Amino acid sequence: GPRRKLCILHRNPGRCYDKIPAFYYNQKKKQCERFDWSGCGGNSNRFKTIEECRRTCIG
Amino acid sequence: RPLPENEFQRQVWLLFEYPESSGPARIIAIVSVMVILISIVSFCLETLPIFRDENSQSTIGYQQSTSFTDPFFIVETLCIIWFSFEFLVRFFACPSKAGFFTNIMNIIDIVAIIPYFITLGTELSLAILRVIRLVRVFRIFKLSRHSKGLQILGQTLKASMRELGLLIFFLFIGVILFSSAVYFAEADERDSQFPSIPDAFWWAVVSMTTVGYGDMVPTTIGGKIVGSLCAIAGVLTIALPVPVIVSNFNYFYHRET
Amino acid sequence: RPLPENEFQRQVWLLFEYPESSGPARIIAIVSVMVILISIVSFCLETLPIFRDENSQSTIGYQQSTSFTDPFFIVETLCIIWFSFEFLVRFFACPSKAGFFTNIMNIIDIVAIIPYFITLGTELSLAILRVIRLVRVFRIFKLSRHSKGLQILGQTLKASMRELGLLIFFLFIGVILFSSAVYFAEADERDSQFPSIPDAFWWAVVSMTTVGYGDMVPTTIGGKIVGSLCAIAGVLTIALPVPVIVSNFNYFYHRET
Amino acid sequence: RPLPENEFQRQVWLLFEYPESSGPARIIAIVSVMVILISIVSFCLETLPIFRDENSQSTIGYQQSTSFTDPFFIVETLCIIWFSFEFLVRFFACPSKAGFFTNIMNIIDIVAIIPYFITLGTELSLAILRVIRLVRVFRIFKLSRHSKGLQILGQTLKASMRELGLLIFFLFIGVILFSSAVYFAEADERDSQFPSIPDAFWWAVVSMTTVGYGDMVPTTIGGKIVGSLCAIAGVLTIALPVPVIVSNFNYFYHRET
Amino acid sequence: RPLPENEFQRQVWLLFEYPESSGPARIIAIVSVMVILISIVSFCLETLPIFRDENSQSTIGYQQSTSFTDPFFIVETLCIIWFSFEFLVRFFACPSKAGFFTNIMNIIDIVAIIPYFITLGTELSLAILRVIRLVRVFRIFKLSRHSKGLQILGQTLKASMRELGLLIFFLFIGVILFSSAVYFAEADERDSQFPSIPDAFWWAVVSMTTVGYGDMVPTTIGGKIVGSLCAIAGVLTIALPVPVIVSNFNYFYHRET
Ligand SMILES: [K+]
Ligand SMILES: [K+]
Repeated sequence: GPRRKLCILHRNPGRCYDKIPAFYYNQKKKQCERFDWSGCGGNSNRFKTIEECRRTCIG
Repeated sequence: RPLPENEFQRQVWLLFEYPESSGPARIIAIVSVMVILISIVSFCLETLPIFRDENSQSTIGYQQSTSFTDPFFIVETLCIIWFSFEFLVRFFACPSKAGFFTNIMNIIDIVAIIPYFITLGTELSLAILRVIRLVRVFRIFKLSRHSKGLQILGQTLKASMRELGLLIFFLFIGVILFSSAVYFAEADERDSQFPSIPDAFWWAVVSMTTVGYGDMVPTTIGGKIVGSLCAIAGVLTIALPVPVIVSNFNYFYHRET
Repeated sequence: RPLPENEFQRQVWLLFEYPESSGPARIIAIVSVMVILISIVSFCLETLPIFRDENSQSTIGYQQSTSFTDPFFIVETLCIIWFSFEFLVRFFACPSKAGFFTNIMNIIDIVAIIPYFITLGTELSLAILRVIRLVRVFRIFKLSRHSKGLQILGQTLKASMRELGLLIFFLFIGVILFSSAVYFAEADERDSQFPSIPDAFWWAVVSMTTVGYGDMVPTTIGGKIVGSLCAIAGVLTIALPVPVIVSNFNYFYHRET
Repeated sequence: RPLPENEFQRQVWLLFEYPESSGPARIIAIVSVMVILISIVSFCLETLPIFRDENSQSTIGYQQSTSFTDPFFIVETLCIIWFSFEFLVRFFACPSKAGFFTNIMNIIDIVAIIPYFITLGTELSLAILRVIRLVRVFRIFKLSRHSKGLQILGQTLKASMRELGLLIFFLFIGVILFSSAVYFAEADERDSQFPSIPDAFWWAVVSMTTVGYGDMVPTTIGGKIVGSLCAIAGVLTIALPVPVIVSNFNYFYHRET
Repeated sequence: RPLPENEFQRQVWLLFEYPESSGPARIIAIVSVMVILISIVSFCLETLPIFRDENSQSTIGYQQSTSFTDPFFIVETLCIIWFSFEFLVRFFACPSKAGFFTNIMNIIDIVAIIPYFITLGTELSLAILRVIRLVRVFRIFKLSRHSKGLQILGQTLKASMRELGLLIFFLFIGVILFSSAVYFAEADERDSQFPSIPDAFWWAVVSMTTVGYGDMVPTTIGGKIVGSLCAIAGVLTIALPVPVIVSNFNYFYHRET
């Protein structure tokens, strides 16, 4: 599926040391997956709640 | 460049036509430049959600009322009344009124003046209003009067019409070629990002120009080869007319000095 | 080239060869341009899901039937009939039929004509059909007869074959080098987007051309360094032969005037 | 540029101004270069999370105290002490102290020296400290003294001020035009990527420069047409004055030899 | 270059040095070109997951054993045998043995030949093995013996060393400047994609080169302004030394004829 580049992106935990429970859309799995965000850096393929990730990566 | 010869029309034309002639002419030119800049800033800020949601105010951006409570409407009215005053002065002080409407620098003024009065008249179809609000941005071209670089660019565009047409034609041919190639090379895929050739037109135009938004990307090996060829051919195609256009611009630029 | 001298073949050749010779010749030229444009538009619109889903009609883009209810097949039949009539007239009025097939402008017509008749004969393997429908787009090259810019571009490509080959060779060398570098620099990673060097070929061609889709992006520090070097080397290797190709194009472009 | 003639100021001026004069002058030049790059590396590394989290140290990047436990503070204070020593030597050995503060190469030294002492006086408003720590990066321009190509680049920028301003003006006009077009073409969409024209400025600036970040991308057909037009107009506008600036740079580059 | 004069060393040297001299020399050149291409294809295909997973086999890409069951090892052994035979014959037939190891082509041959023998000796630290595998891609530079365009590019790179260094220096300065600017402009956000200046180096190199991957994008308004400045300044910085390098390439390119 060709959504925003926000969706065609790989998970980037960041450069800090934390385990923030974020949700990112994996295109390889064609679905949203939970991951640990370090709290800094990362990319636009990061969401707080799975509802918004499913909203603006699937429709 | 003859004067009006009315002994008062000539003075007004000198004041409103040659900024370097006198101090008041320079003041008028600076005031006009600031008015155009203020109009552009107001037009850009009209779309901000802060004012758009917390407001009629969405169809045209401002509310036309006798009270005139909206600051954006007040600013637009002031800019439009200044534009109309300047245009009327130029039309009433132009030595050749018959040839006044031939200069594109005056057609710019008419185009920048009309939409406000069109909305005012219709206040006392929805896409038409959006088109009017879109053409309301053409007052940014009113800076060509006070900018020599903009006039040089306009002359370059007028002189390089054939090269621009050739660039458009070449880009269209390449876009058709590579859109067809990428649609047919990535057609037998459920996850293919190219629903059709007209949809692949977007990918072609962004790949030939090296913009590459990444929204549409080939997936199969044939699609990857087609995309690489598209990028290379787009670089070449854009690089072909650009030196001619640049030579035209350079000739028109160093001519003034 | 001389007229056929048959007193009837010469008239048809002048009618179908020199648009500026007479008014009917200009009419025929405009008709041919419009027919080519209509064919391109129909070919591009045959792929829209509005018609493709509401349908044979997907593998070939049209349904061959005596009733001919499908508008796309009707348009394609009319375009192919016009192309065949024009080709037959030009081949029967060509003074030198021996040298008729050497010209690339007639090879273009033959290539644009064949796919329709090949599918018609097949009606009376699936990748073959896809390849045929892909080469069906070459009727856009039929505009080269009515446009001088496309002829200039063709002559430029013919003259700049060595520079084009040099550009392709340099691109291939850089692609191999940077694909190997980015694969080995980002190999010990679970989330690596470069499973192999042939997979990194796409990243290399995208980076060197500076399209930058972002689908494959380096993550390790060595990967970032390799990517920056790849961008720089791709810019340089594109900019090396493009000025020569541009000079060839400009020489062929100003030669007409 | 004559010697000071004081019989002692001349020796110091020659030592600290002309590296080729003697071996000690060359070693002083190398020491200054190494100190400048050491300061650059320390400034860049102070921002890494490894040292930032395991640390005030976040607002300024160092801890000012008599103990001087922080290695980054030690490196920064050594670099600043070397910069101050060099600046004091150059100011006390300059034959024309009145004209000393006119050269840009000394303004650069003063700018690279001030922020450390400003912070020291403050520790002896939060955004002010952040902007001061930002302008702390201007010691990268101290390499212009030891680098000829940087001086040629500076002279080129000084000579091409009008062309740079013209490029900025043209980019601004195109950005406003295409931001307005892309906002109004894609405004009636429930989930639109352009909240307003000022936000569409980002898409315009990344499309004209052909960077194409992909965060903002048009969706509707009108938006895609506007995007292609924006790409073409941006590449043309960028290519307009780049050859002039390049000619200026080449003239200044071949002027030395 | 003088002939060997031994009446048998001269014949072998002519056979293995000048392809146009005789038919056997031409077929030897063709065989060498095909062997180099086969070696490159095998090196690239060794990394495919189909063979890598279904198999030393991943550290080096081939299994070194007496049986030699792995096809990749067989192909690599044959290519290395041909390279060794060619190099040994050239070294034994070179008229000037003292000056033989000064030509860049023989150094390229030795670099392309070492890693296989190093791995064979080791079979008789893991990053060392990865570096040895990575430097096995330098046999793509063995094509410079049979390609004149590659030799022209090499001479251009040798002649344009100062311009390449100036481009690298300017890019580094701009990268440091814009990385600091975008880190400090986009620091007071949790959604900030720039954790530090060394990480912002990636964004700077991507934006200055007009690649625009989109993995790192500014969010704050100051970040957007810094990104605009980064794009424009990167375009200018790349465009400054490129015309000089292109002029050098054209001079070395048309010097052949
Ligand atoms: K992109
Ligand atoms: K790009």
